[PDB]
Amino acid sequence: HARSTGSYSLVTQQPLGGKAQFGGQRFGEMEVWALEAYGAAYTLQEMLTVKSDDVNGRTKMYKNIVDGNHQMEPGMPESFNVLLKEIRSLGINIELEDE
Amino acid sequence: ARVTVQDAVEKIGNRFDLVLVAARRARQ
Amino acid sequence: AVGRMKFNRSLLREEIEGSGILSKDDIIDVMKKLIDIRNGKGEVDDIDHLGNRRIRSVGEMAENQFRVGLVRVERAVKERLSLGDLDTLMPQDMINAKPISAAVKEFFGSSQLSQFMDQNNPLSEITHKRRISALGPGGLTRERAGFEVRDVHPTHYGRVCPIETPEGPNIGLINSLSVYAQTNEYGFLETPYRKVTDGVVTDEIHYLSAIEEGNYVIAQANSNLDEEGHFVEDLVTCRSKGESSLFSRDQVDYMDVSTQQVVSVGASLIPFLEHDDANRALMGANMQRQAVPTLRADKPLVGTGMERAVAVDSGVTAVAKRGGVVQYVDASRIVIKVNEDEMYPGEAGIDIYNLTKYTRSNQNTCINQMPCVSLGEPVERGDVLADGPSTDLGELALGQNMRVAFMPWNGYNFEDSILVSERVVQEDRFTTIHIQELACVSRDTKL
Amino acid sequence: AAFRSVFPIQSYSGNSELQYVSYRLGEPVFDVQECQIRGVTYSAPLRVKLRLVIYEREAPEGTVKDIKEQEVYMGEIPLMTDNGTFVINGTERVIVSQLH
Amino acid sequence: EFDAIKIALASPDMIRSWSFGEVKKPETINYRTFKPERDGLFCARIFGPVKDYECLCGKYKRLKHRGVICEKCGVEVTQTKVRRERMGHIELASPTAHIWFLKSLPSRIGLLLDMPLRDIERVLYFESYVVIEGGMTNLERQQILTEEQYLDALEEFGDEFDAKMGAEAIQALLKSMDLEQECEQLREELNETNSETKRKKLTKRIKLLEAFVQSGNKPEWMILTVLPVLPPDLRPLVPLDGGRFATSDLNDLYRRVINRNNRLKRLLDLAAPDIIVRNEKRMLQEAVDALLDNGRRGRAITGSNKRPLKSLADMIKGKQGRFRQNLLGKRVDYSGRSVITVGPYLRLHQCGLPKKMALELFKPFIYGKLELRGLATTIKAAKKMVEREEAVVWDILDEVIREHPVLLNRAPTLHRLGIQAFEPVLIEGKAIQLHPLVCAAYNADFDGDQMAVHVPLTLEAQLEARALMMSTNNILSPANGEPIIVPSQDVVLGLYYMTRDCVNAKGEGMVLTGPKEAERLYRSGLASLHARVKVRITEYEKDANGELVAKTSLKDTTVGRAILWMIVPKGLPYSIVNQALGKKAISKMLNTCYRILGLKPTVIFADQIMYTGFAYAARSGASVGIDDMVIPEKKHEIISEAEAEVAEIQEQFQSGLVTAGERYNKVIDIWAAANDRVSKAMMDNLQTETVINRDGQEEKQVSFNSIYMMADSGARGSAAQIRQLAGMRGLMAKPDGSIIETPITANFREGLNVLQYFISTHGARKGLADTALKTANSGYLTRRLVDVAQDLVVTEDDCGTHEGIMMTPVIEGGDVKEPLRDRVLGRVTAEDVLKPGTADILVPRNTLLHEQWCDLLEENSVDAVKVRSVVSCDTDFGVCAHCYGRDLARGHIINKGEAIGVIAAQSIGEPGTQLTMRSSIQVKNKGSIKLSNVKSVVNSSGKLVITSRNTELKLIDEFGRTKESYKVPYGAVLAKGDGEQVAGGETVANWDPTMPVITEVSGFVRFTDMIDGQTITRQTDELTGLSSLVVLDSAERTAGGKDLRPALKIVDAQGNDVLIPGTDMPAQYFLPGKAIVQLEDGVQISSGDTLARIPQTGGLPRVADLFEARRPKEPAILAEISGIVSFGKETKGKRRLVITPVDGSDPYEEMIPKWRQLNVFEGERVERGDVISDGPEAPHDILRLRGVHAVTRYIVNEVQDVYRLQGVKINDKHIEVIVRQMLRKATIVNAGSSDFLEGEQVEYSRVKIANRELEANGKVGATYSRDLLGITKASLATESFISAASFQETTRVLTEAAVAGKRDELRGLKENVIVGRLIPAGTGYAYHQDRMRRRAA
DNA sequence: TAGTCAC
RNA sequence: GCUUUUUUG
DNA sequence: GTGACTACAAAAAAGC
Ligand SMILES: [Mg+2]
Ligand SMILES: [Zn+2]
Ligand SMILES: [Zn+2]
Repeated sequence: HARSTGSYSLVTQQPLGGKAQFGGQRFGEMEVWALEAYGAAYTLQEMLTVKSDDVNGRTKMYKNIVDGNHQMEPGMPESFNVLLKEIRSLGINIELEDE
Repeated sequence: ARVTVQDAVEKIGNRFDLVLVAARRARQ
Repeated sequence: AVGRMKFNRSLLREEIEGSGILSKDDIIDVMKKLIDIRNGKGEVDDIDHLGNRRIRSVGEMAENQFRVGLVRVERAVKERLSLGDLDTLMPQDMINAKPISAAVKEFFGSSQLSQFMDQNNPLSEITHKRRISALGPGGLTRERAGFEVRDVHPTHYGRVCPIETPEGPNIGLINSLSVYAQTNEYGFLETPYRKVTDGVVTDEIHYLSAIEEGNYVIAQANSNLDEEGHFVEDLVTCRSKGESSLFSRDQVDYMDVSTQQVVSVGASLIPFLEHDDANRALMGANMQRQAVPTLRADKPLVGTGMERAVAVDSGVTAVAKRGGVVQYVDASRIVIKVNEDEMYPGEAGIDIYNLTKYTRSNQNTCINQMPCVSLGEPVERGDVLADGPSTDLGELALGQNMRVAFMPWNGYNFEDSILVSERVVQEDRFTTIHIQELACVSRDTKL
Repeated sequence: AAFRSVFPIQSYSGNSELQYVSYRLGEPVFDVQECQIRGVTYSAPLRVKLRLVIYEREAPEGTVKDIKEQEVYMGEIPLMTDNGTFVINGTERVIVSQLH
Repeated sequence: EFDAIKIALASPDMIRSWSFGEVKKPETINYRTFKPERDGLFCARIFGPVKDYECLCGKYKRLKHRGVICEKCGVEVTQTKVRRERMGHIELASPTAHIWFLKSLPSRIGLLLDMPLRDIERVLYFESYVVIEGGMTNLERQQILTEEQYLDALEEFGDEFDAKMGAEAIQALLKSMDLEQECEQLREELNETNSETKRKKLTKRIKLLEAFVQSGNKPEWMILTVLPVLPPDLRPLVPLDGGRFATSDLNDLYRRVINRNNRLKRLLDLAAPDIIVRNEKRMLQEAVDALLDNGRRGRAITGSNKRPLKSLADMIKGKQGRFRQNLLGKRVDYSGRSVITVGPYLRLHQCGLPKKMALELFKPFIYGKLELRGLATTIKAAKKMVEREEAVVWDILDEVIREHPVLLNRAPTLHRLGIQAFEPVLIEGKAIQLHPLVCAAYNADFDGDQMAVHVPLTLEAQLEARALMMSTNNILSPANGEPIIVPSQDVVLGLYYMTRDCVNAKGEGMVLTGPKEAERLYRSGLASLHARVKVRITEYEKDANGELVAKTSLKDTTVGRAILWMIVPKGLPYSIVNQALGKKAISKMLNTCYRILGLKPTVIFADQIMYTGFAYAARSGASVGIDDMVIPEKKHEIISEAEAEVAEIQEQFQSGLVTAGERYNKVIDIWAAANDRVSKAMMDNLQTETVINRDGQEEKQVSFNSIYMMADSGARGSAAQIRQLAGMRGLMAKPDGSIIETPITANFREGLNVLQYFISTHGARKGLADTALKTANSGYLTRRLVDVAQDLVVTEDDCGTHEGIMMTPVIEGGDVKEPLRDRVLGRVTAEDVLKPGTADILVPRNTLLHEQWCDLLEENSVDAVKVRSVVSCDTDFGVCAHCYGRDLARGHIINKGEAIGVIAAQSIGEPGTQLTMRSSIQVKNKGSIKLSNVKSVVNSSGKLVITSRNTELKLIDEFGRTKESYKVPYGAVLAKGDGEQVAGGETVANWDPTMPVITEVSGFVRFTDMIDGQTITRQTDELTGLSSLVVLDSAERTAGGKDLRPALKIVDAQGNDVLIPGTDMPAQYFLPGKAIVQLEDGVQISSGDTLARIPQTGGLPRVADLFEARRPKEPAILAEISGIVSFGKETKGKRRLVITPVDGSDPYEEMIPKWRQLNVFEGERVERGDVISDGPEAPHDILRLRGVHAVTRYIVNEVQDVYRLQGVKINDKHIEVIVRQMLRKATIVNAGSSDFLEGEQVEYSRVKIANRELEANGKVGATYSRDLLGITKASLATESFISAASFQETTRVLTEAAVAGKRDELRGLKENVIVGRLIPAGTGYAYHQDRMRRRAA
């Protein structure tokens, strides 16, 4: 079973499941631990950001790779911002104290 | 081609500074 | 009443019958027995012993569901009759059948115990029909399942298979029953044995349940009798209460019928089981189950003799229901000129057999029957004349026969890998066929 | 026996009593082959006979009439194939005996 | 873009600053169209444009008015992603209380007022009235009130009477009251207080308020009065068919609360009477409660078909909460899954790939490759041509594969060797082809297990993969010390067959000019593979610094050994391969090369080993046949006698002479003996089977049985399997654990009785069930291990600390089972090494003990040293390199940044799979006896008898090396002396397994101070035949008699209570319970003569309970104080036990059980940290009384002993680092900064004191005490609030983080994972340091 | 179901 | 699609 | 001592 790029679920902006209906391989957390254990950090960052949940970068990298570029977007993940908003929604003052 | 970085380890050894500098060199 | 008899037996009562409800004296005796046990009088029970375990086949399950539906409709109809029409009403309209029908239908078609049949192999389907589960609605959960119920009680000998058992989270819960084991009308497990009077084996068979195994002594089938039960030595092995020892000839009085009643039907096909470890036997039985049929099955060079019985007993193969001689053969249907004595007067027809062809299984494997007889040759009542998938001449046959050499070779067989020549693939001795099913619907939306 | 467990049915005060009489099984509507062909349960109908007895109101146990509704359509029951299995819609399934 | 996060409450003005307008109506749509109202809830004027670069009316079209507002619709003409974040606010007519502080169990409002919340709810919903100093003389500010009393007070005072209602009144109260005088008054009260139940409440309150005043938040802000509104993109509202919408629960609650606000606005627009003001205000209160948190207080959904709805918690709390699953565990693209097979022809830094997987993975790279070449024109054209499998696709893909490593991992990635990288080598098939050697790392048998392939994308990821996850770099064990490229399953047998010696064969006795032509003789088939030839070879030595001097000589060896010498690299001696090479040796072989030649020579050596091993295993040929294994004839005959002897024992049981239990022991023992005899016989037969004559007479030699090679080389099997195949299969135990009395007399080759087979089944079923059930509990264990040790990133090189005590090899009674040399290997010294040569320093301090100094110790007899330990490293949220040690991944010291906690957790947890779930001392070596804790006196026999219960004896080598160590139980006579040179096999101490008590002064025994019969019972037992002395206890003897603690009065010839002269006490010895004395009266007893004779788990559970530090059933109580112990009294329960310290806290006692044995008596001069009772001990007391280093050697001893029992070794660094994090809290002894006693971060207290000492010199600061905490509790009480909010009770952590103004520094790891920012552990750690150094510096 | 703090 | 249940390794 | 609140895969199938 192999997968590169295609459809994604409606409920979450993630690839499908199983061999059928154009699924993708599952990434657990034991191997997240193991990747933490190495000096491996960039691979983990890229995989959590652009490979699975990103929508803007997902197309952006695809347009980035076709024209011979493999440069990421050196910025905070977008889901963090909206997450931040939610905490700012209740009554809470949250901010990036040191830039 | 190249697979072992033992030379860099034994001369300027740090598994992070060398990979980062190679990254910023190859980004061009 | 079976529960009532068990209760009375446990309290050393004298009766067999009883009511469907309790009574003060019974609970009184329950306290008396419990207190005596606390004082040290008597001994505690054991749930793992078979005497406390019973099998509910399809019969009582369907009876239970049907009775539940019955009472469910009966309360309503009785109330309506009490408060409704008196003389100008018919039973048919007031009565109802849809709730009972729905309940029994859902029980049959969706349940934690209504298993899905496996069709990949005649052995697989036979051992799935023989399966016994401690799971489902009436059993117990994996979280609350104790470790001991996973284990093997010393009274399993001859009833439930100590080998055939799936591997995974549920091990020791889905063991199937042995070949000779047959159910008892009370629901216990019963197996055959042979009585012995003094030193001569009674040819008559004698069925024995679990509980009566306690107070008797039973020898082993490997024991050699001279001509009419005269043992090789008057000091022979035996077993009384889950233990083995050498006993005098007059000490024993029962013979186990044969050697196979220890193993399951699924695991009785492994040749030379007498030499490998139990774990390998487990794995071998499982891969026996998970076999897939080939396009042209081949007879096993080394076998166990149960192939004929397992092929004929399972209905996948076509068997001559009535004796006679063959009149016409075809690749699709079989015409048998029945014998004049075989037929009965009035009905003077002749046997017809409409064989099946390639059809989807429950595992996408293929089922067909190539007729394995010719014209103008005798057939017998209850004899095989057509061979189905993965069988030949009425004998089971799952894989093929390869020429094998035990030899390390350049590491291509490093740990457990296999080497295959181009020859085996070139003559197509393993190439299988699979059948896939695609269905398309047609709904109507607003557009 | 299952009928016998609910054999006597009596009103509250209407003096009307419904009792089981007889049962018989109809023939399967479709043979197994078409059952897997079309996707229906290889079932058989249930026919039962019921007797209703009514006494005179405010009178001793003397019935007035017997209303006999025989051969009552009592739902559908799957029939086990000779091979020893069932079919629910079009797929062959077996019930593994439970141990408890 | 940042490196720290602060969380706190918000002020209404800056909340409005967050907003961008005010929302009036819940009109999110208008009918007959699908355009949200410009004044409704989905206000585009305040949320942003509806379509990209277009106002609501669209009068500005995307080129001429970008980014500017529109005249018709007051929205800036810009993109729509701003709508994804733009948000507004709603102004509340009346302020309301944030209900979380209401609904938290330690409610912040109630804790701040110390007054219950049940009336707070009532006043909040206008059911009780709150006073605001309604009268200057009657009541206070914080009393509840009733309207009837409100009327009463109105008539009473009226003029000074004022008492508002609800949340607005509460906020007015909070704003009116301060917290300063609160803090000083609480400090004064707690300073002089006695109550303990309220002590904790008051300490928590004072801590909260003193943090709050420093935090800067305002309590009034906590009672919110302006509510923010979320951007609409988060709440899903698709226009369904027929003008419907998805009905987001967020929109339900928005519409509800905004309708309540509108109703209250209309109510206040006509100066409505207060009768209806209360109704609307209360209803709006429940509206805001439901929006903020429904289902917690009122459960008033009222917007669904009687089902709960997502108000706020469902987006934070609950599995639907996206935090800990939508950044922990998920699918991914650019990955595949497939089965694996054996590629025994590949270099070690390669992996194969089926073509289909290759093209499917790389088709994005393929499109770029084609269009760059210009062969393709459009994306569709590229897709269709690559789909059609052109000719150019293959070679261009082969070009792009050459530098693009892929990652491989088995499904249960147990440790860091789970995931690796390779360069792909495209091949044909449908299965992954792996190198054989690396297959040992994955523990991936070829039974059909599946592996997953990933692929990195960016240049950084590819370079990092090449630098780190090549199979070449990851060679040594991260666990302990050894290459994971140990030669694999098959190659070892090939090597063994390579290097043997037959006594005679073709081509023997000649000479060969070198290894070059040696194989020429074999390849032609003119000489045997193994012979007795003499060959001359030239090698090199690394003795020259950087130079390999070549030397040559003629050495006698075999042909095969020359073949191996052909491929052995340059600088290795020949003697290393002169022997019949085995599995363990060749592994060691690699290590030697890795410690001489480097890495690349070692890896090419490994590849050559693989190739030659496979080639000469296949060329050799060694099957297994029925006649290959041979059963000894004697075996059956032998066991026959055993059988006979069993019958004999039966007759002893048949005669009734013996019982079954002793008969059971007899039969099992004799069966074991017969098994040993037959096993020895069959080993003897197999080992020396080969007897081949050489030049006439026959002569034996090592056997050439295929099984014997296959086992003795150690590739597979062991002694047990070979014993099973031929000889006695042994005797199995019945499932309850006890061993059944009948062994299975037959073996596998011979027949089996079915009962024997049936019996042996459940033995296998037991183990298989264990293996099946183990895969869940063990794995979960590792989880608890990672969360406590999640961060632990080394940050600075050296803090200069020089602590630690005596890292020494533990001696286990008999032979010491580990040396010093491995134990300190890879550890950096703390103190300077002083050679035992009177200050002739061998190793300078602050130097790494790798091998050279390790090689300098054996000849110097150094046996005790200390190194730096992470427990003794006093940095701030980190570890020092020169305090950590040498990382085992690479031979050099640990670099800066590499994470330690995760590595440690994985290494500790990996062997869980093999971790199963369920009178005298005789010396054996030569040396001089040495005794520690020397407290012995000369007995009446002239020898020595001890009187200290904790006496311990050791045997020392004549070179100063410790060789033995043994506990000396109390009252054991010594048959030797200290320093006397005694060889092995000579007992020196004797005692009994009941315990003796012995006098210290000579003289008579005038038995006074006891009551005859009452205290001592003259039990004239028939067996002893004399009226002995039995000192029964209070319950055993008469209570009235036993009210003086009788002590026998040993007297001299003068009949006087002789005293220890002037020093301690008279000869009165407090006889304990059941002090059996065989003397009657007045018999001379010398010093050191007997007085009385008192008649006195599973691996996984052990590890798990030890790491929880859960107390045992019987804590062996310890004398936490010095002095001389005394005896207390008897209470209703366990006997009291008072102590008499020679100084300090004299009145010390404890609650001591009497049923269990107490080997403590009055004449016990107790000391600092000596155990009282015997048995298990909790870590708590050991930590709190005998220092941290006591536990450090304790837990490591226990766990390493367990693993050694299971035959698994892990370097001691990994096990103890979690201890440095396990021991992360402390309590405060003396005040000055904290309040009095709160348990907080020990490192925090130390850093606070250390800086304070130089600033406020002389202040005591805070003397403290470093306590422990279970790893679970350690996880719960983490400093980082994000880690707590990840997985448990998210509600509270936000509350007390916001009110306390928590400022997380992201010092951890999981917190960096949660927010999505880069991890600062590996290359990220360099990245952040580089980011910090360049930017903002 | 197994774990937690409060009345 | 989602939730859940079951079979198999 | 007791009670409110809280926490490794493929395939078959039901219920929206
Ligand atoms: Mg495999
Ligand atoms: Zn506009
Ligand atoms: Zn340090």
